Parts: sequence; C-alpha cells; structure tokens
Amino acid sequence: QKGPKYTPAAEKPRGRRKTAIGYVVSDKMQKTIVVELEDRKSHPLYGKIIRTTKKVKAHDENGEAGIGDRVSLMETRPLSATKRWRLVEILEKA
Amino acid sequence: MIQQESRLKVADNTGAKEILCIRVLGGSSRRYAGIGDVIVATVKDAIPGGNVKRGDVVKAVVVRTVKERRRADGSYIKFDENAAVIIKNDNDPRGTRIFGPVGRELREKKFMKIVSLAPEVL
Amino acid sequence: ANIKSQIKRIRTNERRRLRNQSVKSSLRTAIRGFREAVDAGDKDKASELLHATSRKLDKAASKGVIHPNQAANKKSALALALNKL
Amino acid sequence: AVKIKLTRLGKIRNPQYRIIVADARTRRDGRAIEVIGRYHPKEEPSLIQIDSERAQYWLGVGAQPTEPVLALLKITGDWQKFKGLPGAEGTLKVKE
RNA sequence: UUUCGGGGGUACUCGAGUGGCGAACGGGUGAGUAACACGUGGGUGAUCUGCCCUGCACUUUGGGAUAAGCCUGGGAAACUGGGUCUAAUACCGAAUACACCCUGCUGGUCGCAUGGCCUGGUAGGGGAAAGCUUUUGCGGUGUGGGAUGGGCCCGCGGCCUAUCAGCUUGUUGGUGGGGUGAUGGCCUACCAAGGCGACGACGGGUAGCCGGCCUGAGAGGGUGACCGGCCACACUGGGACUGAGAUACGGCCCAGACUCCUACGGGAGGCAGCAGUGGGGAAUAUUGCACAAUGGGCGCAAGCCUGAUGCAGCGACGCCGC
Ligand SMILES: [Mg+2]
Ligand SMILES: [Mg+2]
Ligand SMILES: [Mg+2]
Ligand SMILES: [Mg+2]
Ligand SMILES: [Mg+2]
Ligand SMILES: [Mg+2]
Ligand SMILES: [Mg+2]
Ligand SMILES: [Mg+2]
Ligand SMILES: [Mg+2]
Ligand SMILES: [Mg+2]
Ligand SMILES: [Mg+2]
Ligand SMILES: [Mg+2]
Ligand SMILES: [Mg+2]
Ligand SMILES: [Mg+2]
Ligand SMILES: [Mg+2]
Ligand SMILES: [Mg+2]
Ligand SMILES: [Mg+2]
Ligand SMILES: [Mg+2]
Ligand SMILES: [Mg+2]
Ligand SMILES: [Mg+2]
Ligand SMILES: [Mg+2]
Ligand SMILES: [Mg+2]
Ligand SMILES: [Mg+2]
Ligand SMILES: [Mg+2]
Ligand SMILES: [Mg+2]
Ligand SMILES: [Mg+2]
Ligand SMILES: [Mg+2]
Ligand SMILES: [Mg+2]
Ligand SMILES: [Mg+2]
Ligand SMILES: [Mg+2]
Ligand SMILES: [Mg+2]
Ligand SMILES: [Mg+2]
Ligand SMILES: [Mg+2]
Ligand SMILES: [Mg+2]
Ligand SMILES: [Mg+2]
Ligand SMILES: [Mg+2]
Ligand SMILES: [Mg+2]
Ligand SMILES: [Mg+2]
Ligand SMILES: [Mg+2]
Ligand SMILES: [Mg+2]
Ligand SMILES: [Mg+2]
Ligand SMILES: [Mg+2]
Ligand SMILES: [Mg+2]
Ligand SMILES: [Mg+2]
Ligand SMILES: [Mg+2]
Ligand SMILES: [Mg+2]
Ligand SMILES: [Mg+2]
Ligand SMILES: [Mg+2]
Ligand SMILES: [Mg+2]
Ligand SMILES: [Mg+2]
Ligand SMILES: [Mg+2]
Ligand SMILES: [Mg+2]
Ligand SMILES: [Mg+2]
Ligand SMILES: [Mg+2]
Ligand SMILES: [Mg+2]
Ligand SMILES: [Mg+2]
Ligand SMILES: [Mg+2]
Repeated sequence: QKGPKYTPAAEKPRGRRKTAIGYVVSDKMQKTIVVELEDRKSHPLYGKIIRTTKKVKAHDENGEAGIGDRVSLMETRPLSATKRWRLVEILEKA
Repeated sequence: MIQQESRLKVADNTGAKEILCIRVLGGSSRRYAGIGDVIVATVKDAIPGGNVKRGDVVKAVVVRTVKERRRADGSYIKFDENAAVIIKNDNDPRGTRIFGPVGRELREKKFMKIVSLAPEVL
Repeated sequence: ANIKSQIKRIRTNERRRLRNQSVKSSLRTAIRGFREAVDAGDKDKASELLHATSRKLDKAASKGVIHPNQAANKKSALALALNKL
Repeated sequence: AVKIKLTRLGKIRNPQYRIIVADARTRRDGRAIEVIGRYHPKEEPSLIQIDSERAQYWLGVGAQPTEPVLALLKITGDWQKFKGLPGAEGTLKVKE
C-alpha cells in the first residue's frame, strides 16, 4: 500500500461578486473616479419610499471617464483605503 | 543643608510631591539642617487624591541631601536631590512606602520605621 | 509559571526560540548577501549566490520555520530581480 | 476532525444531548452544522432517534463518533448497516 | 543473600531527567468598542490546515554531543556556576525523487480581467521520511478529489446631538521596491493635489450586537433576564517566541500600584474558574458527592484526568400540582 504524493483539498470555481451601476461626478484625479449609486427602499417604520444615494470610488486604468457619465462596476480586492472596486466598461459618454 | 525657603523633594506616598521648608529646628539660631534633622515644611503641590492638601503645616525629616556630610569613617554623602520624609508627632511617617534610598544616620537618630521599610539602606 | 508542565514548556519554548532564531538569522544573512550582490550589480556570482539562497530557503521552508509559499514568493522575486538586472 | 457531539440544552435536573456533526475542538454546546438526533436519558425508556441516511453520509465522508455515540447508533442499527457484518437489525422497544 | 547495616539481577513497578502529545480544549465577565463589531446573502482564478477515513512511491547511510548521575562553590531561601560522564523515535550531513516547487520558448476551452482550466508542451534549476509492536496494528514526507476549520472585501440595515460646519497630510491617487498564507499606503521612495463634506463629514454623550422577552389587534414602543450564534478582555499599558492554528485568562518579557516571605544578600503573585471571606448594597446560595450517563484530552487497548457535566444542600423569587 504505497503511492505518490497527491492528497489535495477541495475545488472551488469562481462565482459572483456584486455588480452595480451609477453616475460618476468627480474626475479631478487620474486613473480613479467616484461613482454615486441609486438605492430605493421603503422606510421600515413609515413605509414611505425614500430615495438615498451613496458615493463609491472605483479604479480605472486610463482615466477614460468624464463628468456626468454612467458606468458599470465590479467588486475587487482592496487597492487602497476607501476603494474596493474596479470599472467594468463605459457604455455612454456625455 | 536645608534652610529657610528651601525647595525640596518628597520621598513619600502620602500624596505630596513638593514641599517648601518652613524652619529648621533644633535650637536657637538654628542655621543648617543635616541628614536626620527634624524640620517643619509646607506643601506646595500634592496628588489630587492625596492624604494631605497643599498649604498644610507639617513636620518633616530630611533624608536626601546634595551637600557632603561626613561619617565616622570619613564617608561623605553626595546625593542628587534634596528630599524629606513627612513625619508626625510620634516620630513616625505619614506614608506607608518610600521612594529612593536613605542614609545610615536615620538609624542612629532612632527613626526605625523608615530605615526598616526603605528598599535599601546606604 | 505555577505548573510543572507549564515551566517545562517554558524551557522548551526558550530552546525552540534559540534554534529558530539562529535559523532565521542565517536565512536573513543569505538574503542580505543577495541584496548586496544585486546592489553591486554582478551577474555570475549573483547567479551562484541565488542558487545557494534558493537551496537554503527551500530547506528552511521544508523544515517549517517559514511558509513554503512565502519562500517560493521570495525566491521568485529573487529570480525576477536577477532577470531584470 | 469533525466528531459527533451531544450538545447540552435545557435546565439542570434534566440533561440534554443533541447528536450533532461538528468540529471537535469547539465548545460542548458550540457551533452546530447539522442536527441529526437527540439524546436524553432521564425518561424511563430513553428513546433514541437517528436519521439513518445523514448518519451514513457523515460516517462515509469521515465523521468519527465517540464510543458512546458508536454504541448508541449500534443499538439503533446504523453501525450494523454500515459495517454489513450482521445486517440491519431492529430491536428498539417502542413506548407503551 | 545477609551481620537485618544492607549487597546483586527482575521489569511487574517507578521518584526524578531527557523526548512527544495535550496545553489556543472545556469554564468566566461585559470595561473599551458606532466598527464588516453583529444577522442575513453569496465569494475565494487569492489561503492554509496536525490528530480521522480512504484510491495510489519509498523509509539507505555516517557522525558528534547533552540532560540524568558523580565532585565542588555561592546562598536562609528561590536559583546558579565550574569540572567528569551517558543513551535515545533528541541532533545534523549525504544517496534517490523525476509524478511537485521556480524561470525562458510554443496550443485548445472559459470569459468575470489579470489570466484560470485542459496536472497544456517546452529547456534549465531546486526540493522528505523513523521506526515501534508481533496485534482488531499504528507511523514519515506531498497534494488531482471531499468535509470541517479559518482570513479577507463588499451592496443593505440598525442611538441622541449643529447650544458640534468644515475635516485630513501617508491624507488622497499613480508608478517602482519591501511586506504578508493571500491583494492592498500593510511599510518606503518618487510624481500630482486634492478626497471626504448640508441625500448631515469631522466633533460631543451613551451602549456589546443578534435569534429572542414584555406590552400593544396591528403598526409601534420598551428591552438584551436564561439559553444559544458571534464580538472584545483577563490587575493597568505595551511587545514578541512557539505552533496547522494566540486578546495566548491559570504561557513569556518589561514598566507601574497592591500584597506576601527574608536569616536584609533577594525573591513570589494576579478567583471577571467552582465554592468561600472583607467592603458597597435591598439582596441574591454550599469552603457538598461522583466520573453512573454524555461531550473533551491522552494512549493499539486496558486505563487515566476533566468544579464541562450529572446530582444533592440553602432561599415562598418566579411558570405548575397538592
Ligand atoms: Mg489522496
Ligand atoms: Mg485530497
Ligand atoms: Mg543573526
Ligand atoms: Mg536580522
Ligand atoms: Mg512551522
Ligand atoms: Mg510575494
Ligand atoms: Mg511580482
Ligand atoms: Mg469552548
Ligand atoms: Mg432501555
Ligand atoms: Mg469509554
Ligand atoms: Mg517511569
Ligand atoms: Mg497540539
Ligand atoms: Mg497552552
Ligand atoms: Mg485555551
Ligand atoms: Mg455567567
Ligand atoms: Mg459578571
Ligand atoms: Mg464591552
Ligand atoms: Mg465610530
Ligand atoms: Mg495539530
Ligand atoms: Mg536513512
Ligand atoms: Mg550528561
Ligand atoms: Mg551508540
Ligand atoms: Mg542525504
Ligand atoms: Mg537524487
Ligand atoms: Mg533534473
Ligand atoms: Mg501528462
Ligand atoms: Mg529521524
Ligand atoms: Mg504513537
Ligand atoms: Mg458578502
Ligand atoms: Mg448589513
Ligand atoms: Mg506598490
Ligand atoms: Mg500585483
Ligand atoms: Mg495598504
Ligand atoms: Mg512606495
Ligand atoms: Mg426581530
Ligand atoms: Mg397595537
Ligand atoms: Mg403602538
Ligand atoms: Mg437589542
Ligand atoms: Mg451557547
Ligand atoms: Mg462568522
Ligand atoms: Mg489586557
Ligand atoms: Mg489588553
Ligand atoms: Mg494577551
Ligand atoms: Mg487561569
Ligand atoms: Mg488562573
Ligand atoms: Mg486578575
Ligand atoms: Mg468560580
Ligand atoms: Mg455588602
Ligand atoms: Mg434569593
Ligand atoms: Mg467520558
Ligand atoms: Mg477491549
Ligand atoms: Mg491525575
Ligand atoms: Mg482523577
Ligand atoms: Mg446541579
Ligand atoms: Mg423571601
Ligand atoms: Mg423564610
Ligand atoms: Mg401548588
């Protein structure tokens, strides 16, 4: 009862990381853009619909995004403080 | 070498840090104070939770002096800062634990509690 | 330190500390030699010193003092620095 | 090494035990992966129940039971079915 | 054997000493913490994992020393030094590895992008073991497959307060290096000036979070007893070694306060573990019995340990029967 040296762990594919779409408002850096996401929820107590927005900054490699454009985003590994995202693609330009 | 208006360290845990000498005791026209001389000193500042508040008039005995004081074998004492120990009428300290060393003269001056309780006698 | 087993493991940990500190210092000296060589800018002597450093890192990693993946990462960085310089 | 534990619940004058597959080093009442049976000996017959399919799956994947768990699942017949030496025997006495 | 002072073997047995394994298990408290700290939801082409089971190679060889013991010194003590000397599953080389770990040259699939997978192919370099028992046999090195365990990032959520309007300088972003199991201002250097901010930032006070409990038809309000899922801490503040795995409670080191022993030369401590005492209070128990059952650790088993746990004692404090 002998044999070579292969007794591994378990496999795992790569699955889903959360996707979102928002508006870019500031491009005064290079190779980074800040994006505002739109979120709609009903208030837990009142039940009335409230519109709230948050700003999230992503990573771009060329600084191809101008002011007032909408883009798609994907989650990534942390790259610095307060940014954890990359850019998917620019669909429209204004 | 402690005089009037002399500015001293406290080597006690009574709650006082700094004392000002009031008089040097021992006799008429008493002029200097040496190791093992009971004096009277006033408290300038104190620990907020200390036992004694600033402004009190308390009897004290000096233990650490900067000036040389000879012993019977010619032994001269130079310390680094003038310090005293707060004492009461019963020739006993007001504190319970002592900072820094002490000289042998206290033993001959009958102050037994201090010399016994000090971390090392020198 | 109140249990005989506890003080026994204190002594054991002390001697393990000495042994592992010696091994770690030896590997650190090898890495220092590589860094000095690459700063000077040699090619051949840097190559044999890289072979020696890779040997010693691989033995240390197989001995468990350093993690095998970290040893591999260090050695791959060594090879990449040699290639670029 | 995941082992078959018996998690304590309830109050003092009646002990509780839950046949749960989980990691060994955790607390006696620690994290529970799946609940498969429950154990309580205070009652007169001390009826015992184990989900045979999940118990067999866990034994196959490599959960190591403690000796009391092994004995109890032998009373149930899970050990007999798993090893296959005698077969699958049912002798457990039902409540009156 | 004996003179009853004791002298030899025995391994049944064993003080102490080496060497492993456990020791991060199990138990406790809610000071700090407005945070991916908590619940839910996925994740890892970016990790590792001893003891368990299971398909599949091998386990050749050489060397030296130390504890223990003996002699001796300091010293009340803890503890230590000097000399002699011993064996090992304690220690270190070397022989294979060609299936892995790295670097340079050449294809197909997938997209979610580096690139991953098809152990892609290719040339060069590198990589480990220890045996015991003769019996329901366990060990050593590696990772194609599974499972547990982790670490990390995020959409969302959940106190009050402008009688708190600007905050920040590794701060923000890029590149190059080091760093870590893993990407990353995690750390460094060089470039540019901004990011966060009235859809309440930064400040101030309070507080462990959640499944739950009470009340209310509901909405909602109050709350975190017990149990259970995490979080954080171990007299106060820090730091690091070991290990597959550390806030390391009864591990280590240092600085503080308190207590204790002393032959004054110096040392020992951390009940918020189970009981118990002093103080505060309105007040909250017994310095109790066991491994019988079950979980946990060791060992081939027998067997050993476990204030985890089962039980008993006190108290009309509560749901319940007499
Ligand atoms: Mg295998
Ligand atoms: Mg495997
Ligand atoms: Mg060194
Ligand atoms: Mg160094
Ligand atoms: Mg290791
Ligand atoms: Mg690396
Ligand atoms: Mg690189
Ligand atoms: Mg536990
Ligand atoms: Mg029965
Ligand atoms: Mg048993
Ligand atoms: Mg023995
Ligand atoms: Mg271990
Ligand atoms: Mg431990
Ligand atoms: Mg522990
Ligand atoms: Mg409690
Ligand atoms: Mg408490
Ligand atoms: Mg807290
Ligand atoms: Mg906060
Ligand atoms: Mg282990
Ligand atoms: Mg050999
Ligand atoms: Mg020896
Ligand atoms: Mg020999
Ligand atoms: Mg060899
Ligand atoms: Mg070979
Ligand atoms: Mg070759
Ligand atoms: Mg092939
Ligand atoms: Mg060996
Ligand atoms: Mg063994
Ligand atoms: Mg998530
Ligand atoms: Mg949430
Ligand atoms: Mg960088
Ligand atoms: Mg990179
Ligand atoms: Mg960083
Ligand atoms: Mg830099
Ligand atoms: Mg709820
Ligand atoms: Mg209502
Ligand atoms: Mg209401
Ligand atoms: Mg709550
Ligand atoms: Mg619980
Ligand atoms: Mg969790
Ligand atoms: Mg602490
Ligand atoms: Mg702390
Ligand atoms: Mg700690
Ligand atoms: Mg403890
Ligand atoms: Mg303790
Ligand atoms: Mg304590
Ligand atoms: Mg207790
Ligand atoms: Mg009281
Ligand atoms: Mg009561
Ligand atoms: Mg047991
Ligand atoms: Mg037997
Ligand atoms: Mg015992
Ligand atoms: Mg016992
Ligand atoms: Mg009880
Ligand atoms: Mg009453
Ligand atoms: Mg009564
Ligand atoms: Mg009644």
